[PDB]
Amino acid sequence: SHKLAEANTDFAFSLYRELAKSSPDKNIFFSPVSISSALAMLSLGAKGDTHTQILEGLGFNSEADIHQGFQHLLQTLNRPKGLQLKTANGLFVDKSLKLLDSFLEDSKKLYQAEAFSVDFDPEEAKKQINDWVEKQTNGKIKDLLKDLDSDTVLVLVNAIYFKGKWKKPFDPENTKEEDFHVDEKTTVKVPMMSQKGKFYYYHDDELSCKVLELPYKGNASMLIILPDEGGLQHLEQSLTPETLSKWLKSLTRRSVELYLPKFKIEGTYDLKEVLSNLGITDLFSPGADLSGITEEKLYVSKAVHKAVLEVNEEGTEAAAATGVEIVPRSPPEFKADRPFLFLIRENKTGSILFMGKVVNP
Repeated sequence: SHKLAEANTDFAFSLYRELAKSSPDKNIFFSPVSISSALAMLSLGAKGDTHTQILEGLGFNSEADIHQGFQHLLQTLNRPKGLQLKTANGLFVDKSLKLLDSFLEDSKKLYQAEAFSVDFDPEEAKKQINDWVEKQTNGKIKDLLKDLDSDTVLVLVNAIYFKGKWKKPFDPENTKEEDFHVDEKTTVKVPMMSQKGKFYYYHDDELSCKVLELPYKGNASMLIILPDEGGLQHLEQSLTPETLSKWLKSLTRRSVELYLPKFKIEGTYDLKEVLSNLGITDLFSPGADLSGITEEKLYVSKAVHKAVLEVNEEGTEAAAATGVEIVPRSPPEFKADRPFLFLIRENKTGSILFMGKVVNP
């Protein structure tokens, strides 16, 4: 479990850096465990360099056998206490495509994959897929698939949903609107929540940032990391599993006056591009070896990740979906200002469920 967590966290931060690079002055929000799960499931059916690249890109040794670890992780994530947390894997299969029985069986057993034959009418298939994603995300990820092409014969989706109440909720009567001057012409009124209390906290002098843990009731926490002004690049380039471990071991209980915006953010990413920079290339080319999925020629021509979050006085609600063979869109994100980073972590496994950068202050 610990080794899997290390790999998945290395992936979270490596992916975060690629996202930050490709979307420079922008809010970032994503579920690294969602993406890891989808790719690990896909890897059941990959061979050769296609397979090696996926494993290494995910943070594993090329000869690692990861699937029982993922099975255990996903089973554990799906058994929360005191909060809502669920993740699901779906396979949507055109009736003209024969999947290997081994892939169906392995994905069902190890990834709890739900497999469906979709309709030949692409509008009906789009509704089937989107309705499944809405079901897995309590309606928070809507219209994931916008395009659907009749030649697409396999869609693979991982979804995740989280809703937690703060252990120490904010009193809404202490929330106060502050004028946030986004640019020289634009002012945004931000509701700023506040509370005084004793929280696990650390000032990281080396990375020039403040680290605060906000626990949920039940088995998760949010870790908030506020870089000093001008310290963001150095912080981002220093994010590693070891840094996270350092932070967690270094937190001590301190009296603090906490100001946190009430906010909502979304991220939508073209994953094909991002994953290529982590070395996952063959998967996205006609030469891909996905012969463990089907005998038919298959490769991944498009992939999306979509994630949404709401933080308020009561707690946090977040959801995400990773769609293999779904076209990404590029909606507006973050005009731009000083930011903070955050992680939503599950307690038992240490899994990074979600990570963000909010050009909030």
